[PDB]
Amino acid sequence: TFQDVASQVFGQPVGPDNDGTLYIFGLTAKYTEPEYVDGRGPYKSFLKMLPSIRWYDPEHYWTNGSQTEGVFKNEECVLCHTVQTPTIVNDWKQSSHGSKDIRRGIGIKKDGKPVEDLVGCADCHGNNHQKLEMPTYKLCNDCHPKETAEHRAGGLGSHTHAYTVNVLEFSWHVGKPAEEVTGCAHCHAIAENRCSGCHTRHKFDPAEARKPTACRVCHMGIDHDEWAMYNTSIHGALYEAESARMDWGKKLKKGNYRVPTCAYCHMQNGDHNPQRFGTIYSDMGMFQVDRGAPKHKAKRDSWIKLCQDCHSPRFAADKLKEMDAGVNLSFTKWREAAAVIVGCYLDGVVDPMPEGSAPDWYGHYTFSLLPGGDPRFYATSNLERLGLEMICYLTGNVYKAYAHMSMYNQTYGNGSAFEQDRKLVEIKTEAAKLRRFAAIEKKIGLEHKSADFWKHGEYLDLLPGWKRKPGDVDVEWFKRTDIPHRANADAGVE
Amino acid sequence: TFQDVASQVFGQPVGPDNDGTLYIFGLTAKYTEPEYVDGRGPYKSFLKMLPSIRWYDPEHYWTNGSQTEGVFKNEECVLCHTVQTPTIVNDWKQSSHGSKDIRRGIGIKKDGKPVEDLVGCADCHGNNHQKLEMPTYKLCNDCHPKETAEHRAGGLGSHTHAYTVNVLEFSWHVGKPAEEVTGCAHCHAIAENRCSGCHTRHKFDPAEARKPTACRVCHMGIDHDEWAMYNTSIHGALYEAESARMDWGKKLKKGNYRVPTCAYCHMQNGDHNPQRFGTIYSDMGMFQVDRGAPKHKAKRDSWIKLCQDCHSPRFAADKLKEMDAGVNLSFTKWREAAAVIVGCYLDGVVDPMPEGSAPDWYGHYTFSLLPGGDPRFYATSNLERLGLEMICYLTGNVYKAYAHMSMYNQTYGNGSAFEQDRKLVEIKTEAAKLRRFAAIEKKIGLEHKSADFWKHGEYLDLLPGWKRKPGDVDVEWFKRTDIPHRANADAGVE
Amino acid sequence: TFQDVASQVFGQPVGPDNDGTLYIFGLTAKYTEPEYVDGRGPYKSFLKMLPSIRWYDPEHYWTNGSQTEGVFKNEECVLCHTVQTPTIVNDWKQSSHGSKDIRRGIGIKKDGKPVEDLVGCADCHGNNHQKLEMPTYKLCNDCHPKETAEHRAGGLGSHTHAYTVNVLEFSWHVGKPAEEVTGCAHCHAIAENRCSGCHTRHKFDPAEARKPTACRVCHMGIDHDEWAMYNTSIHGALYEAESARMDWGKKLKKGNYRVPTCAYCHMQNGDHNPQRFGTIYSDMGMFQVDRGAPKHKAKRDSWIKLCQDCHSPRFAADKLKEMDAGVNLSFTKWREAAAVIVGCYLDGVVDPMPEGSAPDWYGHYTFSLLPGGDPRFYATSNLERLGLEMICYLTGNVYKAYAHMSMYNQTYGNGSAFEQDRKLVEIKTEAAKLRRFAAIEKKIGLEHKSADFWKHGEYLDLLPGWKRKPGDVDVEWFKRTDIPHRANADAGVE
Ligand code: HEC
Ligand code: HEC
Ligand code: HEC
Ligand code: HEC
Ligand code: HEC
Ligand code: HEC
Ligand code: HEC
Ligand code: HEC
Ligand code: HEC
Ligand code: HEC
Ligand code: HEC
Ligand code: HEC
Ligand code: HEC
Repeated sequence: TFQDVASQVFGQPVGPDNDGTLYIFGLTAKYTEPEYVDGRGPYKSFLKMLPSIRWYDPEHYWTNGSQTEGVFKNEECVLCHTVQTPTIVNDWKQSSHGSKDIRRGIGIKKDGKPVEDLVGCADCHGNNHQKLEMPTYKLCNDCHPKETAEHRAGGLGSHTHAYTVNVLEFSWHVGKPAEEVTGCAHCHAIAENRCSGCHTRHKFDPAEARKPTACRVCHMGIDHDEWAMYNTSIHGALYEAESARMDWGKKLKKGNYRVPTCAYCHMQNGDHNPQRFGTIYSDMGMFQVDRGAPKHKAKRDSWIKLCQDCHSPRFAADKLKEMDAGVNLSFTKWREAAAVIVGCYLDGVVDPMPEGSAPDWYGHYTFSLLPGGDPRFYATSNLERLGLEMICYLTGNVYKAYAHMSMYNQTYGNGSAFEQDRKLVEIKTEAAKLRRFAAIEKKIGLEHKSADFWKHGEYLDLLPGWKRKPGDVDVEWFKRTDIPHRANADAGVE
Repeated sequence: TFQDVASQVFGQPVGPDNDGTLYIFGLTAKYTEPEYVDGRGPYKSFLKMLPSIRWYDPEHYWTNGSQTEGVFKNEECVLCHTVQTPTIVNDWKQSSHGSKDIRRGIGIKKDGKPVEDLVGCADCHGNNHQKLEMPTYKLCNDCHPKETAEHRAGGLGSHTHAYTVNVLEFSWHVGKPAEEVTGCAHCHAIAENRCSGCHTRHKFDPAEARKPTACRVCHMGIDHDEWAMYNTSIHGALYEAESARMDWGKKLKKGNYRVPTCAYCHMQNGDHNPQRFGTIYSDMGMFQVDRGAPKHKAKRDSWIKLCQDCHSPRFAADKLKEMDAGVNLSFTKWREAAAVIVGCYLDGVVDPMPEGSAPDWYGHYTFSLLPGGDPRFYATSNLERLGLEMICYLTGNVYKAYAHMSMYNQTYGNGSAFEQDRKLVEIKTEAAKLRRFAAIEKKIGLEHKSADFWKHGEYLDLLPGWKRKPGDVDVEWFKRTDIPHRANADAGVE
Repeated sequence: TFQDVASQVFGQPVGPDNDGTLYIFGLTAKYTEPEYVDGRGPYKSFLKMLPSIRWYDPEHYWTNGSQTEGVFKNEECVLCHTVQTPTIVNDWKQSSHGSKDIRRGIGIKKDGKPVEDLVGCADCHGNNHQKLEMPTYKLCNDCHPKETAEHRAGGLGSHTHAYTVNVLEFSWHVGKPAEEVTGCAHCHAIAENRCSGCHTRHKFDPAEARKPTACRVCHMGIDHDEWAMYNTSIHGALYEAESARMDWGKKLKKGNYRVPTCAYCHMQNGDHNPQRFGTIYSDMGMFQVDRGAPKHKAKRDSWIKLCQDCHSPRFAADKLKEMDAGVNLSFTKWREAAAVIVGCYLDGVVDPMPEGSAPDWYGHYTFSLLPGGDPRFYATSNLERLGLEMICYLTGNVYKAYAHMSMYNQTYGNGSAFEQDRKLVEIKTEAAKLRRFAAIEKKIGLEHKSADFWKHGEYLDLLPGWKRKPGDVDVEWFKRTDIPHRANADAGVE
């Protein structure tokens, strides 16, 4: 093994990664599995989670783990936790739940009756310290049914199904070791199962939720993303300029704000179903659609009217037309790139071919840009990786750059037209190299066999694609009509 | 076509991109041209703009597009727009134009007479709602001649000619479909034609203009740029630390600020010609010049004295000498890279050679690093792309990192020495691959022909290089002496 | 030369880079050495510094350079500098040193006696303007012995030895021209030799030092780093949300803060030896260690208790276990990558082989991933560069992403699992190309010789590896036991 050789060269014994030894460049450590619990969803036969899933899907995983015993009153919760977890108490004392002086007389009710007392630690977590509860939106619904019903009103691609569908059914999550993608589970699960993603516990302050910081921890990246798209627009620059002195205590409403934030435009008038204002779900802009077409007029008009809070509607209309035009141009480059990549596959010059790689997460040796394949950036060919990057990392983000008025990210920036250009050159470069090698090998009669490292290795060998077998899919999950579903190749049903 | 094949594989009909259909990965959609208007400048015979250029070059493109009819008084503008575009009115009411209580008695005059009344919507836009005006600096000049004259005093590479010259004459803009580069036109045109780039409409607040946020929406990137260079210096960190509590109402003046901002150093004492403090124009640091040489002493001394607002002049002098030294070292790596790239061209081993690519925007098949060629990151070879990245994205930004005291971006960061190192390896890697292929093909007698995808494709076919013909340049534009010009290969004149 | 040819093509004379000429793309300029002074440390025989090192290692390099003569009283320092360097005086007047009204009666003493007077310019810099002093922590120790002793209590990898060891002994610094790495010397030297890195001169405000801005100018990057890791966690988002209105005047203490900052967690209770709270030094996470192993329990428990200021200890424990699991998974990908890269070397297919490159900074032609080699991103093969990037830029930062609770940077972001994936594909791609070339060349009988540009060039020729000779190491430095040392190949001792 690599570890055995490295052990003799660097003079450090081989051992398990988890024993506490400081391994020199990690060279002689052997991978050990962390403790797992079973994952939920249609791939439950092999999907794993780390036990810390208890906090994010508590209905299915939460158990008692406290060493403190007793049945306590609310005031006892506060007195002790003032010493034991002081900031939780400080947050709670600065919240409407724990302070009547900041209440606005909203008219909150539980079981038809007004909630006039403080809402304490015990009211949300329980009175028995050995049977403490870790809540979800189901608790909040007792007293905030409107916000909860909206939070639960989204379709696929919204907070509503972020975890239940888009973690448990998603290829990139199910195809990887659980501990590699813990952050995916939690980011998506906080969005779905909690009410603290925007207004954090334990202050639960709406003023905090109106700030772009309420969204950007999740809405960033693929490198750049809507955070960078917003922050590099003039709206984002004005947010930075005015944040410290503007009145964040004002409701999200026409005329209450000079500078628009994520919440202002997407949680219009406090609507807790922010997805619904979108024209149409486009798989993060990977699917091409002209939002200015006659069939989408009601949606376009609604956006124009939102912009009219602070602008001429003609100006707004022009800007959204620039989006449509910019998006349509961006897809010519993706189609150019796709032709080159698929062309290489049809000619059999891709190295490795699907047969030379580890099997995909379905357990098949299928080209990733075919229907039934798994588009990905890992455990695949360079050509396939670059293709996925073109469509996901770049083409989708061009739409986001136009949607958020980032002149820079539309053009020179990350996720831009010019990044698409450069990626197209990279793809053509790979393709050209592949074709020059194949042409030479053909002519001189060399029989090329793709290297073993495309197929086997310490990480590649951990992939679940190796252990897929017939009948390992819970197709009853996919038969459910109460949630939407991803169109996975092994779904087994409609 | 690609669309036809994809249509049969994915089961979605081919169609135009603009009909509103949600196209699966955009695979079966066909590119349609957006509505265009003719562009201005020396390439007016084929340059196009989207119609939204009306807002940014209104003198040449603005037309009535309102549905509201009438001739109104100022107070009528305000009453109705309070409902129709509330934030504009709120901004205006919080501006000196719309509120006497915040005026400073500057002594503003129009046609020799003092402006003592409110300056309302009608005073800037007109009284007739069917003949509304969209202004430029020409309006502001009526009452603010000093600021306007300075705004118009810059040379090439300043706000003064950002659009008129550096959009309308620039290869990367004229060589691309209009809708791909809308953001370029607007970013550059806002800088040139407007007075709202730093102090935004409709508050027009100088305190806002003093903040780095007044500059960073435009002065960012190539990936990193002067924003990142400033933000990652100790000055930038202190700006973030002190922004919320410092007094931004103070004039840009020696002793009024602890933390220097872009405006402080470049709009010294409120000068609206920020380019003039620069030692010399260097094409964004792509041209090498030692700013510490005896011939530039007056400029260096002026910078040292600016720094002396808050520092020892000896310290400042040392720091600017570090810039000079760091810059000069950076150019050894670019010259190393250029030798390798040009060497490959001279040996004819570049794939594709210029003849194998689409023609450049001049309509020629010329190597991009020759005089008369078009240095670019798109529609070119990987080797040429990497070269352009070395000089533009990296070498120029090394200067910016030193100029703005970013220890990190000088060394490990984006646009740094170490990024130059890595790019040099990438260039040598490409060169080495090209030479190994050519050596093999020579010896075995394979006649390599560069792939068709370097030349043709859905995006490449839209490029204006294909439709260039003799006599399509307005050389009278280039003959103008009232504006500077870019030294374009097809200029036809001096 | 390149310059001579370029001179004839572009029509600009060859000349020295430093004469002030504006060189077109820098093509015809010739590199000149800047003025140097000798560097300190074990490579003093050839290590150079720019003379500006005077400010950062003043004990060894500071000299008089003032034109102002006289012996002055404190009040005279202030009166004149109010005109000459106004912000220094403004800072000083707003500091406890210069204003009794903001003193807290800490009980500061010098030579056993209470310091009750103002501490003026002369008290820190001297009274004679021709013998002015540029201080280090040695000055501050006179009145602040506790903070200084802690600042000096760190081991290797802390502020305490940042410059003395990790600049003067480090391969990447000693192997490069001085002016390329000025920023390295200063960043590391400010951390070691000064007391102004966090609370800047001349205000020396602890409230400023508590902010993340006190750390991020140095603690950023390798592209992303702990700044990005912190800023993209929910803690970082809350810092941005609350910074403008929170009370930064509160001591770093349990219950004084809702949002934790770098200082809060690493300078626990004002401890000026922030390294000591770390479990173990791991060379920036390049060495693999399971911080959750039984042997590290005291450290893990201490972190859990720190988190318990604001959280359940069970939650904190789970989060740190996610770190351990995530880190261990990350090292499988590095070991996979290392096997591929070393495998290529063992098979002799790396282009260039070490013999085809310039010598490393030791003066040897050694493969960079061997013991005694120099792991690097510059002046090496693409395969070796990509390897260094995998372990340093990526694998180390995965640990940082988990340590700072950045769900995004653990997974999709910079320095993440998915970036590791992509880098692994890049490495395998390079390896596969190298093996396909070698297999062809073998079969057709082509004797490949690696290109000259891997070995010689304008930058490569400046490297100190060329001028290394026996007996050029000051091994007495490495024999010192009062400082730690790097395990350099040419150390000559234990
Ligand atoms: C009833 C028993 C409650 C439950 C369970 C939860 N909340 Fe609540 N909430 C409650 C009251 C009586 C109040 C004050 C209403 C008033 O008249 O002002 C609140 C208020 C909030 C708000 C607004 C906070 C503010 O504006 O400062 C938030 C955002 C909020 N509550 C959130 C919230 C969440 C996420 C809950 C589940 C975990 C939750 N509440 C439960 C009553 C009750
Ligand atoms: C971000 C996407 C949010 C999520 C997820 C949740 N809330 Fe929210 N909340 C959000 C903002 C931006 C605001 C202010 C909106 C406004 O109109 O300005 C709020 C407000 C609240 C309130 C106060 C309502 C009141 O009448 O003033 C409550 C009670 C509240 N939110 C409840 C709540 C619950 C129960 C949620 C999950 C189950 C929840 N919110 C999620 C931001 C977002
Ligand atoms: C108003 C000025 C906006 C602000 C400020 C923010 N966004 Fe936005 N977003 C805006 C529009 C007009 C669009 C296009 C919608 C269309 O149907 O035309 C978008 C789109 C997005 C999306 C995707 C929505 C989808 O495709 O349906 C997301 C996820 C998104 N926006 C998020 C986002 C965040 C987090 C913001 C702050 C950082 C933000 N937006 C600001 C308009 C506005
Ligand atoms: C929070 C820090 C995120 C992490 C970690 C990952 N995802 Fe994500 N995801 C996030 C956002 C805000 C978006 C919405 C973008 C929008 O414009 O819609 C997404 C979207 C997805 C999707 C949809 C993909 C598609 O079909 O278009 C999927 C299925 C998804 N995310 C899953 C997922 C998983 C499991 C990840 C790691 C394996 C991953 N995401 C990381 C936020 C975040
Ligand atoms: C005369 C008819 C005006 C025209 C046309 C424009 N402005 Fe003006 N401006 C005008 C007055 C009377 C004032 C107040 C002067 C006073 O005594 O304080 C101003 C002020 C400004 C300022 C400063 C704002 C402030 O400090 O709060 C700005 C930055 C400004 N004006 C900008 C500006 C621009 C960009 C214009 C063109 C679009 C413009 N003004 C036109 C009078 C008149
Ligand atoms: C950024 C590059 C700017 C552009 C473009 C314009 N202005 Fe400006 N303006 C700028 C700043 C940083 C400040 C404050 C400078 C200071 O001394 O502190 C200002 C100020 C104004 C003022 C007020 C002048 C007064 O006497 O107090 C006015 C009237 C104004 N600016 C006018 C103006 C006009 C007409 C411009 C374009 C035609 C314009 N500014 C552009 C920042 C920048
Ligand atoms: C003073 C401390 C500065 C601050 C703060 C900002 N910049 Fe700067 N800039 C500074 C100098 C000393 C230099 C070099 C000028 C030379 O002649 O020596 C620069 C250079 C630039 C440039 C290029 C100018 C040119 O080449 O002539 C630009 C475009 C620039 N600076 C922009 C910029 C911005 C937008 C800033 C804030 C984000 C900023 N600078 C801060 C000094 C100072
Ligand atoms: C605003 C978001 C920008 C976008 C979009 C683009 N450009 Fe730009 N440009 C911008 C800045 C602030 C700078 C000045 C940098 C400095 O140090 O001088 C520039 C510079 C240019 C130049 C000069 C190039 C040279 O010869 O050195 C050109 C000709 C130019 N910019 C044109 C241009 C076009 C048309 C773009 C898209 C096709 C592009 N820029 C994008 C700001 C921004
Ligand atoms: C001790 C408490 C000091 C007092 C009181 C003053 N200065 Fe200072 N200064 C001090 C140190 C530790 C340093 C070295 C840099 C660092 O950050 O550690 C300095 C440096 C200077 C400089 C040179 C650097 C610069 O920014 O230009 C000068 C010109 C200087 N200080 C001036 C000076 C004046 C005039 C003072 C009285 C108002 C003064 N200093 C007080 C620490 C101390
Ligand atoms: C004695 C002669 C001093 C020397 C030399 C330095 N400092 Fe000092 N410092 C001194 C006093 C009398 C005070 C005020 C104590 C009080 O009772 O409040 C201070 C205070 C500071 C602090 C705290 C500042 C504050 O809270 O606002 C800082 C951070 C500080 N001093 C830093 C510092 C540094 C870095 C020095 C070396 C360059 C230094 N001091 C020297 C007395 C003396
Ligand atoms: C960042 C890593 C720092 C360095 C390097 C130095 N100091 Fe510091 N200092 C730091 C912070 C975050 C704080 C506040 C800590 C708190 O408990 O909240 C301080 C505080 C000071 C004080 C005030 C102590 C008092 O009793 O209130 C002084 C006098 C001070 N620091 C001195 C000092 C000196 C002499 C240092 C270098 C020699 C130094 N500090 C370095 C941040 C950091
Ligand atoms: C508490 C919530 C933290 C905040 C806020 C910051 N960091 Fe941190 N850091 C934290 C821990 C629990 C760890 C792992 C330590 C271990 O032994 O378990 C880290 C680690 C780092 C490191 C490396 C330390 C080492 O390996 O021993 C550095 C250099 C670091 N942290 C820096 C850093 C900075 C600059 C921060 C703000 C931007 C920051 N940390 C915030 C916990 C906490
Ligand atoms: C400030 C802007 C930096 C620059 C410039 C460079 N380094 Fe650095 N370095 C910095 C930080 C905050 C860290 C600590 C990270 C942690 O988690 O420990 C480091 C670390 C190093 C090390 C340790 C490498 C190892 O053996 O693991 C070395 C030897 C080092 N830095 C040296 C160094 C040199 C000389 C650089 C340029 C040649 C370089 N660093 C740049 C901060 C910064």
